Amino acid sequence: MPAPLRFSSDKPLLLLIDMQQAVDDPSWGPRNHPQAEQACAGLLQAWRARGLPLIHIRHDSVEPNSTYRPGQPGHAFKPEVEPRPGETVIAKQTNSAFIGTGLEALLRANGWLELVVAGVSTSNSVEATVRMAGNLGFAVCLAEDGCFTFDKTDWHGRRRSADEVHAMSLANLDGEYCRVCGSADILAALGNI
Amino acid sequence: APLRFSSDKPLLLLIDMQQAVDDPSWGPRNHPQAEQACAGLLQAWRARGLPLIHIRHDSVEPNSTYRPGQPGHAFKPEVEPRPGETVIAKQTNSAFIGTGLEALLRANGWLELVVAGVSTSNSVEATVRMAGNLGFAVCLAEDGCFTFDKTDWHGRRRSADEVHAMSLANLDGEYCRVCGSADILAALGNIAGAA
Repeated sequence: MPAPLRFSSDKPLLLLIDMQQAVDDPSWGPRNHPQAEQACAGLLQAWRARGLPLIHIRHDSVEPNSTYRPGQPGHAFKPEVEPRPGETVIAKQTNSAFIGTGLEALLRANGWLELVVAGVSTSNSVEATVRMAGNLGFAVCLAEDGCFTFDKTDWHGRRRSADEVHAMSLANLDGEYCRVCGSADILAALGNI
Repeated sequence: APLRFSSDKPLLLLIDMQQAVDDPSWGPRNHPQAEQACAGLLQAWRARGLPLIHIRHDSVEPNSTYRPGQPGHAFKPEVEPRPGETVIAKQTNSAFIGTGLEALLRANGWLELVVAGVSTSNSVEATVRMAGNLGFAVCLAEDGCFTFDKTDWHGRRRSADEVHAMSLANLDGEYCRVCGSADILAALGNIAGAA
C-alpha cells in the first residue's frame, strides 16, 4: 500500500483561496461540500496554533457592479476563515493567485515550496491557481473537502451538479498538478513534522 | 455577434499535436476530425502569412510517449512544421512556463491568439487559462481540439466528449471565446475590409 501522507518540509504553507461572502449568493446555484468552511477553519486553526506559514488569497474587482468591489459586503472574508491582524493577505484581480500578485516570488524568497490549498471555487480560481502552482514546481496538496464549487451547464447543454463539476476538476488535477487529499490526512501529517 | 478579430495579426498557437497522442494507452478520444480542422487553420495561416507558433511537448521521463528521440515525439504529419516556422518546446502543461512565450508575444504585439491542439482538458486548458489571465484575447478552436475519456473523482466514467464539454464550459467567457474553425476562417476574410 502507499505510505501515509508526509510533508517533505517542516514549513508547509496553507493557502486559502477566495473564501469571501460573495460566494454565498443562492443565485450562484447549488454548491457541494456544505462543511467546507468547517474543514478550512480546522486547517486554519491548526496552522495558527503551530505557527506555520499561511496566506489568505482574496479576490478584488474594479468593476462598478461587482460584489467584489471595495466596500461591498460580498468582498469581506467569511467569518469562519477571517484573517487575524498581522496575517498575510494577498489580493488578486484574475483567477490565478499568481498573476499580478508577486505570490511566486514571496514563496520562493522564503523557501515555501510546499503548499496546502483550499477554497472556492474548485473548478475556477482554485483550479487556475493549482494548475499554475504545480507547473511552476510547487509541491501542492489540495484539501478537497475544504473546497467547493457550483452546478454548471456543460458546453453540450447538460446540467452538471456541483459534485460532478468538483469531481471532474479533481480528476484533471490529481497526479498531473497536485496530490488531492483530505483535511484529516493533512492534519495527521502535521503531527509527523 | 459573429466572430470578428480585433487585430489584423491573430496568432495561431497549435499545442502538442504529436504522434504520442495516438498511443492507445491514452484511452479513447473524441473529435476524430480535429487533425483536419487544425490542418485547415494551419494552411490558411500559412497562405495569409499570419503569425503562427507550434508548441511541442518534451519529456525526460523514460516511459513517456513524448520522450524525445522516438516516434511519438514527432509532430503529426497533418500539422508538421515547415522551415523557418517558430517551434517552442515545453516540459510542463502550460506553454508559458519555462518558455519565452509571453515575452515573445508581447514584444511583437501578438495579443490575440487562436488556439487548438491536444488535450482539451490538460495542456490546452492549462495554456488557455494562463493566456486569458495574462490578458491575451483567446479564441479556442474547439473542433481542432480533442481529449480522452477519464474517470471523475467519484468513480463516474466520463467520455472524452463529456470531458471536452466540461472544459469548454469552464473556459468560455472566463478565459477565452470558444468557437469553431469555420467561424475563425470566415473572420480572417473580414480583416482586410476592417482596416
